[PDB]
Amino acid sequence: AEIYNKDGNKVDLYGKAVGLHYFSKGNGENSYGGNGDMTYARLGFKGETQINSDLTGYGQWEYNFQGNNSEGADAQTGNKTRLAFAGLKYADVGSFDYGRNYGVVYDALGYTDMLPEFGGDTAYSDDFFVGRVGGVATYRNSNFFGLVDGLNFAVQYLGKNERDTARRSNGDGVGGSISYEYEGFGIVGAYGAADRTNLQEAQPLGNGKKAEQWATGLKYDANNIYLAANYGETRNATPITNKFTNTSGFANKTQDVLLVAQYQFDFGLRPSIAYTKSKAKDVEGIGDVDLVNYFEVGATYYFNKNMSTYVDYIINQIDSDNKLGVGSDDTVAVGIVYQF
Amino acid sequence: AEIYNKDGNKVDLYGKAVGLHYFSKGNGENSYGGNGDMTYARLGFKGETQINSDLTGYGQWEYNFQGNNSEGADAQTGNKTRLAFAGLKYADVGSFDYGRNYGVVYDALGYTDMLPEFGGDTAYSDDFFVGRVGGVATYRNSNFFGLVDGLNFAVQYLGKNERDTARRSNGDGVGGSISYEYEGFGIVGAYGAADRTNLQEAQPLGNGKKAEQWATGLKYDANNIYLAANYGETRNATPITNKFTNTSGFANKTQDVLLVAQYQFDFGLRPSIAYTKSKAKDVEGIGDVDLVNYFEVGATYYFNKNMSTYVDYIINQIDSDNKLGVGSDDTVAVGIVYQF
Amino acid sequence: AEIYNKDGNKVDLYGKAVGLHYFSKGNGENSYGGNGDMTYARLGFKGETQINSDLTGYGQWEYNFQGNNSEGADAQTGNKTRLAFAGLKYADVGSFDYGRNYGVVYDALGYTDMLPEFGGDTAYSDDFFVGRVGGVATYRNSNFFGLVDGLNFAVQYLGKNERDTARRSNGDGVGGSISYEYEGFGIVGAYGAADRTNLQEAQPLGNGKKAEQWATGLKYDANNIYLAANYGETRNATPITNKFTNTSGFANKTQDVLLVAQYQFDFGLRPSIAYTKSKAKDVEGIGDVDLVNYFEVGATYYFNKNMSTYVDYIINQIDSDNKLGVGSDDTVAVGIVYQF
Amino acid sequence: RSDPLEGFNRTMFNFNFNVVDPYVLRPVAVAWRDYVPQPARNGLSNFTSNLEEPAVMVNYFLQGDPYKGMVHFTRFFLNTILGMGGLIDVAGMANPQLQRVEPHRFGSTLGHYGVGYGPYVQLPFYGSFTLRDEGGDMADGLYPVLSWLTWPMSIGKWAVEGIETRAQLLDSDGLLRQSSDPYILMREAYFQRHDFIAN
Amino acid sequence: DPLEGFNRTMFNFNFNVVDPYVLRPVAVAWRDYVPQPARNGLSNFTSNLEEPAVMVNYFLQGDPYKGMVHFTRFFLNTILGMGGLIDVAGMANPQLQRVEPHRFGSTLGHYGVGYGPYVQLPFYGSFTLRDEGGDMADGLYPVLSWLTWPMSIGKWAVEGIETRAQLLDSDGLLRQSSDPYILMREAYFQRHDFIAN
Amino acid sequence: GRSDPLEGFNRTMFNFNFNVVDPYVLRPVAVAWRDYVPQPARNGLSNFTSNLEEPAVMVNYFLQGDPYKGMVHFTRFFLNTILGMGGLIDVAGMANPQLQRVEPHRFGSTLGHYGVGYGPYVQLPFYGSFTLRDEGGDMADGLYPVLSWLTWPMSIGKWAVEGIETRAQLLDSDGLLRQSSDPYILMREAYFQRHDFIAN
Ligand SMILES: CCCCCCCCOCCOCCOCCOCCO
Ligand SMILES: CCCCCCCCOCCOCCOCCOCCO
Repeated sequence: AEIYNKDGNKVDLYGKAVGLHYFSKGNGENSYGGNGDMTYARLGFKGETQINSDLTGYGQWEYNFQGNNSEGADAQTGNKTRLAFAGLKYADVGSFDYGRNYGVVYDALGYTDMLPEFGGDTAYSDDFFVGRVGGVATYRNSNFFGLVDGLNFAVQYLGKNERDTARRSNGDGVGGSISYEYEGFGIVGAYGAADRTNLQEAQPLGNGKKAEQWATGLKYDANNIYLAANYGETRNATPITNKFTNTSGFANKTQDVLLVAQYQFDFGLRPSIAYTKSKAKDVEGIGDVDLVNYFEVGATYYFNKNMSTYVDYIINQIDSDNKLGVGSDDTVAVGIVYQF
Repeated sequence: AEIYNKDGNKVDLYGKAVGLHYFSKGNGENSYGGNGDMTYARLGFKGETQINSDLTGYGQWEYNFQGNNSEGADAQTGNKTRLAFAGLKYADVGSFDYGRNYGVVYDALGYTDMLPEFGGDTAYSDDFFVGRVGGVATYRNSNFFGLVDGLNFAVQYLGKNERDTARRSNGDGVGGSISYEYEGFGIVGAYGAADRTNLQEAQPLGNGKKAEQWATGLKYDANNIYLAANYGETRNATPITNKFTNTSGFANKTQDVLLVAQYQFDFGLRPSIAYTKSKAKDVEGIGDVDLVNYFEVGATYYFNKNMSTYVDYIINQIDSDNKLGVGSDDTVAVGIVYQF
Repeated sequence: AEIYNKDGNKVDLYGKAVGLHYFSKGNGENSYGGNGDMTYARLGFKGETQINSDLTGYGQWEYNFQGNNSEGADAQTGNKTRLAFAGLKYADVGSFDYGRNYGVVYDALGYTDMLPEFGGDTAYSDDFFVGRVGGVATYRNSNFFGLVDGLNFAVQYLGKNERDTARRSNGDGVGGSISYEYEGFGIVGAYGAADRTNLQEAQPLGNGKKAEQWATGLKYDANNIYLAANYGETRNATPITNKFTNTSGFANKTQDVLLVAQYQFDFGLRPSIAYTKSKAKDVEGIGDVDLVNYFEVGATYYFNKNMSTYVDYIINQIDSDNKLGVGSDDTVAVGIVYQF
Repeated sequence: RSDPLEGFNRTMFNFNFNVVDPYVLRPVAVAWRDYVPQPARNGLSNFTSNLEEPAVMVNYFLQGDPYKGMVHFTRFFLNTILGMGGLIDVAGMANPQLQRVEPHRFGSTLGHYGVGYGPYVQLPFYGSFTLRDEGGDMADGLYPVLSWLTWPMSIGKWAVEGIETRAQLLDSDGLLRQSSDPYILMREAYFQRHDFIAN
Repeated sequence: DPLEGFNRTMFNFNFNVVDPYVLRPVAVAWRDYVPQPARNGLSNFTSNLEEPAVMVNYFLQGDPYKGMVHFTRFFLNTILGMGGLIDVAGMANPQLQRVEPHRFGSTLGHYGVGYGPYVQLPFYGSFTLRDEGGDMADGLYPVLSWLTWPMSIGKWAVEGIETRAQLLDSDGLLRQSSDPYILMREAYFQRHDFIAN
Repeated sequence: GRSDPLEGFNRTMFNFNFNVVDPYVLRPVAVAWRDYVPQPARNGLSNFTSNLEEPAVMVNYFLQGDPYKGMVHFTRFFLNTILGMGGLIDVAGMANPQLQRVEPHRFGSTLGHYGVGYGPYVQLPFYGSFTLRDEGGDMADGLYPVLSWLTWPMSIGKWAVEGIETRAQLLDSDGLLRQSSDPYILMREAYFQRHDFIAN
């Protein structure tokens, strides 16, 4: 991964090749995750230059190449650049980077996004502050200006991206986060709010001139044990799509709960269990409706730091007659992963 | 090029930049290969980690960036991932890798796929086991578990790809190959069979619930000399497209023959002559029709292992009145290649 | 960065991550540069193999990944390969490379293409010889075969590219350039001409069987000072677009002027002032009309060779009633750049 | 040691020792050692020993050893997907804490929580047999992997594993013929081995 | 020193009542409860509004170098450094190290202009016509032009409380001189002349 | 003593060439060449014309049963034509030394490879030496490509430019022939020594 390091500039070229397969009943239309080949590759660079004793400049870019497309018309399906940003870091004074980067509410949702293939269902991409989104400026500071140890905060700005689809668009916004970490334990909360595009407002599902997202998290991460839990709520932010009426939009509200427990055996296997529920509320023509509801059992075997393999079984507890159309069948994944 | 090798994992980031031009009559519409600018580049990585004395993990990704598009609307035309897989190699026990990778009947068709630009006409992409395909798990073992020397085999599972076009789709299938090589000589055979999707069945050309491909090869490879030959047959597998009626589908039967002879002069040139014919049979509304038919004279000059240039002339023996519309003009390609 | 250099072949894997934002009044549709997030990344390789004392083989490929798209349907908008070519450099006799590479009139237009973000308005991509173009063969020679020092020339052949849009198409053509460089001063001129596609001729705006582009430049590049000026004229080549009537095509003639002044302070700042005006002539139903017209004040801060930041203000001096529709509002861009 | 039906067992043991072995099993094992090649042999005994790996995991949990229990999950997982359905011991080649070990099925769970053998019995054609362990291990046949074996496959798995065992013993196959009472050895060996597993 | 009589009066009001009863208590509170990252984070921010004025003023003094130095300060600190809260330009170069500003007051004094009477105002402290009151010219053009009159009195006060704390040690060094009015007026002319020349 | 039937006619045509058409016509033109034409241009053109013969030299080496050399001269043509700007740059030869430009072996030598003989040695005015087997027998290569594509202007142009270069290079060795007893007998023995080497 680190393939260049000279004159204070060092460059990490990293990637992985993941052979993935999904097993679900029938064609997989009614699945948690779908069915068939899911193989993909990943490439990126993390660069970092030591300008002087205080200044470290950095930049990073990361792409997703799908292995499950044909070489014909569909070749580009699912291909996307994931991250692309540059920034500056000041000697225990903080850091600042602009570009396409993780939204701030992920600073809390990351606590539970530890599953072998799935989980982290609320960290939608291109969805205000819960996932990777374009055009964010981020101030972060670790150990509170050198004073308070283990106390991080971060504040972020969201520039409007008026795109072609309501789903991926967003208006101006701002958000922030604070965490404390002390001896294996961690607590974090984060909140963001932003204006909605006229496109998003003219949607059948969802109403409000402002979208809002918050989440809070606890973790214990020590002695081969990992336990984490997340609660958060959204108003006008989780993108939902009603399969019956073929409409898109957003949930006016959701309450979101996620939990994760994992052990790391010294012989290489890391089993994992998790529960995830996303309840939507005040939905146009439906009311209260579940979006995510499953238990998960999974494991990963680590051959070494570069080669691994995993299985991830989602016991989908969504109802069979879900008023929004969420798939109610289970999905189980098998993956083999070489990374560098 | 190997650009990383540290702590028991090594990474080869490799590529090429190929300047290509094709010359053929007029607009090139009736040519074997077309007409005009054909320049492309390639990038990929081969990674390989030494887990311990028995286990080697490996992964590989490879993309085709077309150099012949404008920076505008057509930029992505022809761009595609070629390979994306990971796997494990066991002592004498073999290897098993899953992902997007070469289909097993290429274990035989590669014998004749040795031309500077063209050739290998039967190793179609996204066509069951004869070219690269998505969702294959491949067991391979060389030297029969350490017993028989020079005896390799491989057995492959094909996960169905229900795509949007019949051309690129396939059903569940399985195949295999055995090769023996002893003192420059090599012999190989391979066979695979798989189901056709409903979409492939609802195509005008081609009928059958099951598609099948097999091929055989001889090769002599020693003392700067290379002679190789392939015979194979397909049922319901070769993609054909009737230019007159604007229909696609598959040829119900084809016989395929390929021959190649090349010498490697010490002053650098590797001339090559070759003959290729692929006759289809039982074609809806046509009957028997040729798909590939040419001789080739070509040559490659190697400056070193990094820089080369080639000319590849196809003496197209296809008729003026081919009932499917296959082009009847020659094509000659000229290339200069930087690779690493 | 040079990430491989062994056994007479060296490979430079280079890239950058550019956090970019453009500020323009309102939506930015009537702006010089638009409005919103402009972040992009770049990746490429530059490779070079030492065949022997006389022969150097080389290749190069460079891609533009947009950071300002979503991970959804628009993921590839603006993604493009910029360069992909290979060639040989001979002893004193010169060099020859074929592929997708810069057109020869850029041998002159680069003089003024020095702004932090904008400028270089006449070096259109996919536009005969003024920018990056596909299918060019280019002989270049430095110091006139070792005889006249600082005297370079280059001759280039443009193979027809009959693409789908008139904007990106072109016919067969040829061009050349001469530079003299002597102690901080440089003089350069270059000219090319090519046939226009039948599609290009069948455009409302622009007429002539032949497209033509020339440019001349003087530069002083010494003592932390950079001053350069460019004059050129095109016949039937500059792509123009009438926003009112929604037709495109070409300007039958344009006269083009660019000026650039920059100083490099030792503490890192490179202020920049520049003037650019490109006036079109004989435009169908309009007559004489401005295409580009601005002064620019901008600056770049160089932290080190790897990290920089810039602001680039275009004082857009173009009219409210431009008969072609060119936006008249200013644009100011802010960038942070990590490159390697 | 207690041995109630010792009278019956010895006659039924002699049937096994003096007729059903040298006339039937030992020639078959010679043929096996002579004709089946080694990659083929290790592929099957890994493959049959895989069908017990999920059961050996289940039974280790019931004893309160989630560690050992989670090892055998790893065996099954790695060897089934990567090891070509259990033919290749990818798990054994992987870690040493994952090396193939003797199965711990329901018999060991019973004896772990205090159960006895009652009487040692020896069956013709079958060999040594207890109620707790043999036949008590049949419980694992009622649930996944082993519930998927038809009684042809079940008697096939038993048979193939047995012929392999007999082939490995063809060298000691004779040091037992040189001992005063070979019933008491291949009765104490049964309890020596079955106690070690149960503890 | 014409108004030496009046000035000594307002200096007493300032030295002996408004400072030890008001300004100096308010400054003590500042020193104890405002955390350091906040304190220099705030004076980084207020002093950023003066950088475009200092750039304009060094141009008017014929020093394009220093003028573009202070441009760089503003540019680097506003854009990368969180709107002036973080001093990247200084972490960047030692030649970008913050120095005390040179505003229109200095441009007058560089081009030869004098002050007038040194006057001493209640609650303000020291005041001259050329420097104070001449620095108001920088109020007529951007960044400092965009400050509402509430924002100016806040910037005055925040800066005031900060400087007033950064003297709490040499507090007595003025209280321990025979004529502390004349030390305070000679320290003013030391600092204000040094800048213009 | 060699056998020279047309010795009388040839000796006359040689004096025309030595003593009148050269000092009055060719030799001034050659001085012009070296005085004004730059070297990159000069050896750039001898590379260019010697390329048009490379495919013919290839065919003729096959007809003489030396496919190795025959594939050398292919490589010369191929490399120098595509990469070397249509034959202007000797990229083959800069690449490998077995690819160095050598004297052509065309149909004349292929006839003589199979032992044909020259017939009477003639000298022609303005032409110089001519035999039936080699000069003019080399014309057979005009029947097949590259040389088949040359217009009769280009043919006489290639002839002339090659000739002016040869004559310019000889401008120093000039006096060594002006100081020899019987220069017709040297300049024809210099022909057969050269033409035998290629043919054998
Ligand atoms: C080192 C010098 C570079 C060589 C440049 C060659 C440029 C080619 O010029 C071709 C000119 O043709 C343009 C046509 O202009 C109009 C004349 O013909 C009109 C119709 O008859
Ligand atoms: C649009 C910006 C216009 C302002 C730039 C004008 C050019 C300024 O040139 C000044 C050059 O002076 C450089 C000489 O250095 C003297 C000071 O450096 C000494 C180091 O302490």
